[PDB]
Amino acid sequence: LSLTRRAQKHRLRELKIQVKEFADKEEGGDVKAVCLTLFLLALRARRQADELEAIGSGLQPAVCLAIRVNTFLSCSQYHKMYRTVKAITGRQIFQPLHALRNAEKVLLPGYHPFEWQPPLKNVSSRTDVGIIDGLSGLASSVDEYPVDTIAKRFRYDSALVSALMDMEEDILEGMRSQDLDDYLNGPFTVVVKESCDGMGDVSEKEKAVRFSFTVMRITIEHGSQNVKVFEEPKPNSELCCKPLCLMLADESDHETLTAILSPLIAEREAMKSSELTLEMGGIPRTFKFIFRGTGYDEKLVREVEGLEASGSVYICTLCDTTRLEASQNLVFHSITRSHAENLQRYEVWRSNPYHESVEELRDRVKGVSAKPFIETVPSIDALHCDIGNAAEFYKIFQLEIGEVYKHPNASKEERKRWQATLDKHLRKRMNLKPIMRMNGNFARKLMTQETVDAVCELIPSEERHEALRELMDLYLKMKPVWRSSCPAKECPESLCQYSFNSQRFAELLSTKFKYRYEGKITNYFHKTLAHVPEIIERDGSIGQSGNKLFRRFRKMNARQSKCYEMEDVLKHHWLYTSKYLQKFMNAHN
Amino acid sequence: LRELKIQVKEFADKEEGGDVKAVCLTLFLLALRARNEHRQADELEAIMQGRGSGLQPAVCLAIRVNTFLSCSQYHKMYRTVKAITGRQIFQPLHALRNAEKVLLPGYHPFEWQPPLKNVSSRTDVGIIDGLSGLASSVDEYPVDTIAKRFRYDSALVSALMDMEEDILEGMRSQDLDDYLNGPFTVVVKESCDGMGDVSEKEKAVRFSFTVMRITIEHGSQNVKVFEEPKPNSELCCKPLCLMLADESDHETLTAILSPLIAEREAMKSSELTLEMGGIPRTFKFIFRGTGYDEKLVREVEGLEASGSVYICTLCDTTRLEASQNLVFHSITRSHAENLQRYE
Amino acid sequence: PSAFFLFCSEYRPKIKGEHPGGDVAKKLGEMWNNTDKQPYEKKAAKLKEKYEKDI
DNA sequence: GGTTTTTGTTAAGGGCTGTATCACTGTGTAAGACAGG
DNA sequence: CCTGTCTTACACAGTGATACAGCCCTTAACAAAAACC
DNA sequence: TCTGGCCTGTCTTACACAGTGATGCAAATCAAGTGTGAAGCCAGACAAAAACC
Ligand SMILES: [Mn+2]
Ligand SMILES: [Mn+2]
Ligand SMILES: [Zn+2]
Ligand SMILES: [Zn+2]
Repeated sequence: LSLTRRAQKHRLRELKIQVKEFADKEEGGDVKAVCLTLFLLALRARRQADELEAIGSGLQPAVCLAIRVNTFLSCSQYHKMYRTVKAITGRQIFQPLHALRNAEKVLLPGYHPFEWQPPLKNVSSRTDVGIIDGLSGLASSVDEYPVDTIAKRFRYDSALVSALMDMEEDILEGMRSQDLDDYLNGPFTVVVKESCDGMGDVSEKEKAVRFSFTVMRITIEHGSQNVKVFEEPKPNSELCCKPLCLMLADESDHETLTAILSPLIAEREAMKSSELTLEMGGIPRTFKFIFRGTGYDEKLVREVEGLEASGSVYICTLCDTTRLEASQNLVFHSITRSHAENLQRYEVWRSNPYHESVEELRDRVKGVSAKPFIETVPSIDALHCDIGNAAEFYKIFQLEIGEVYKHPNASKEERKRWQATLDKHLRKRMNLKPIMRMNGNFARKLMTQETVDAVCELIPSEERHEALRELMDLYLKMKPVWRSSCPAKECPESLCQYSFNSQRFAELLSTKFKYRYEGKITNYFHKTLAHVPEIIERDGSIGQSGNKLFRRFRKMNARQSKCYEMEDVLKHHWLYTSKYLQKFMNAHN
Repeated sequence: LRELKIQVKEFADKEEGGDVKAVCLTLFLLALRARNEHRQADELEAIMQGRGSGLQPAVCLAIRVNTFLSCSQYHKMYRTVKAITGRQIFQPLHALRNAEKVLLPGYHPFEWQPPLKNVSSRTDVGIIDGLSGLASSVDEYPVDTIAKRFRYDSALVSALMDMEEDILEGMRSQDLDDYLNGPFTVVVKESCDGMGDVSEKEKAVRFSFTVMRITIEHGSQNVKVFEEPKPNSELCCKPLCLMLADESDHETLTAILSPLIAEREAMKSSELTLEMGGIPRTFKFIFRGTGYDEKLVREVEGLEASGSVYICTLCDTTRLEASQNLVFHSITRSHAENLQRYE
Repeated sequence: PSAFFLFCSEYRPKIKGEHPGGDVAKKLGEMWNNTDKQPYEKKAAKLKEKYEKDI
């Protein structure tokens, strides 16, 4: 052992030949493994053995990828770190760049094989497919329409495959946690959220659209029961919104948006009619998919479901009401729109079969004046309920200070002085700063009974103190419903009573608050008073960084060339959203 | 494997003496090397020798600063490596802050003999307000700038301590003594430039010095014990004053830089005694303001703008003269002549 | 060594002789420190700067 | 001086390693045509 | 003819991916240095 | 065709909030001692839980 390498080799060469013979006899020539077993058994015969096996003290290449991608280190910076740490400790703590690239191949789309039964309609069956051009073969000749965009995407099914394989460990452990067998292969059901948003300006001194899917929950069929073996804990985190298509284009550019997204919609529609077989943990498993498009803000819903722009008279994306109608009938509306109805109504608009004037036609098709091309599940978020309610309460406070219930007419000066009064008093007694434009936490802080007390300190008549206290009590009775994560379990009585409370709320507004009717009403209020229970039964629940993410990856992890930068950003984004690496970044737990 | 185990126990008792641990380790390492798999073999070697892979706080500081990692990003990497290998390879953030204190000005003591004229004798002085007490009341001239600087001497101290290892090794390589303390002489390059636009969607100026070479006096010879290898790399242009201001805004420029020029002028008249490797040493300084591009030279040496007919910043020639007389011109301008000519 | 560590080293003899088969020195150091440990701090400062010199 | 171990050489090619190299733009800087007195 | 300000122009810093340079290793067979009697 | 009020829409100012290095307190931790126990390994003839004709 004090001997050198040629020495140790010559001094043991006889036993070396003897052992190579003994290994070729039956072992098969994997001398490495027989010597590993020999040395481990020797070590045990005499802690150091476990660490040698680990080389613990050697980071697996996937862990290095996780650290590198999750700390935004460039490859060159990663290498400087690797070589400097190795050179100073003598040990290869981090793995070299080729090991990280090789581990990257596994976590990205196109690595695992799968099958669709029956094969997906209009989708190639190749499984080695990774990042593909997002324009999906769009014609680029000078004759054709000008292409001002660059786009890169995955094939949708291939992405879902990669996602399921990324979360395999959680699926198996969830099956164990439900007292089921690891090898069970019954039909799993995946509920998948689709999201689309524009990421605003990306320019460094240019808009982008991000098309993504989130795995919401995976259930298994064991008897006549659907056992929830996986559910996303943080459904609104960038950590689990998996990137599918990145394009440099304006969400308002309908031509480029449809050209780039129609291929993805074809792949999804074909996945609606099949079962994916995929090998997990040695056992082939079967998966059915349910696609729910819910990550669309109002503007993108109205755009992709052929409705008019947000200024329209048809305020609801869920129902046929008009701003005037929804202000006169507060509560009683049902969810009546659906992708098919909208497609039909577009065809009605385009053919005008009863030969109507444009006004009459628009009334007939209820604002569906363009052809839908994405089936969505339009909803609302907890934020906008508080917001609509706060705007109405703030206007009620202003008008209760000027006693409009008693004085019908007022000049603009009188109204500005009322608002100034209320602003000064809230600053003084509540330490709420006045705001010139509505916002979330303002609503959060203003909708309290304490502020009702404060404003009652400015209202002479105490019958209207009673009115305001009751109105705010109803608001507070409803709020838990749209804010909780599972109203069914967390506040079942509030949800049961929601319809009754909103009825009494509207009746109060219509009787003791006559003055606060002017024929206008917000999308958020109408949805909050009329659609909250139905939305809770459809979805189960109600309750500004993606741009920075895109920009950072663009600057510090991307080749500075128009065709590779997009796929470099897409690859890093996918790696970022992979649960398999996030688990390494939560190792200390 | 019991059969090969008994056979190997036989071969080992034959001559080796029964410390199988070592012979099985050597057999496996040499097999691994035979398969051209050196990395796993070296890692096994390190784990069997037990040499600890703990990075000293200074190495972690080096890595973080040189890879531009934020404290938050470094902390995530630190906690993840610690959690997964169980070993504290990288140090936690506070150890890095404490290692940074050493590398920054204000840590080491020193003295000036004689004491520097109009410069505080405090040695714990760190980052100082670049305005140097400039009046900011609404009555006085408006101050639209932010600037931070070191005390020039304090910076020179920290920099000399930073290259202490190179100074000692250079004396050794010149066949001189480690503990020898004769009067070292440092040639210091001063540089100034505006960094153009800094706005994220506003100009900046950087006042800096580079340590150019350090000589020692050994007899009547000046033995070069250090010389900067890459004198124009950002790696050794040490920052002294960063200001958000326009290199053409003369008022703010002089207000911010005059403190530095006074400190420098005062260091021209003293010898710095400073303790290196246990031995007090003496340093004399030669300041050569050479890192000025033409425009900044002409602005700060009272000359005209570069379009003028007085084209040379080194001579009195005119564009026409220098075109008729190609070769015969001598270097005649000097800071003193220029001050005189302003008068 | 801490004050209590040098203390426990010094009086392990007494507690062991009194009782042949840590806890008693623990208690006594406890109740008398809540109530002369100066040389232990002296030695601690000495050894601290000694290890500090050690590069 | 003998005799054993330790270490090195020769050759022709192979394999993981660390690195200079790739193609590639946006961006800051400064040349400099040109504007304005 | 000028001092000077805007103008467009042109190297270059670094991105991830990738060809290239290279010391270690194998066979067997020698021999020089080394170290014990 | 023409002034006046309503309309779709493009512009604007606005306001939370993501993250920076530093901060500060709570909670580990380390370091000598010394009576314990403890989880895996030690050999050899031979037969069951788990898969090949
Ligand atoms: Mn949006
Ligand atoms: Mn310059
Ligand atoms: Zn509605
Ligand atoms: Zn000249």
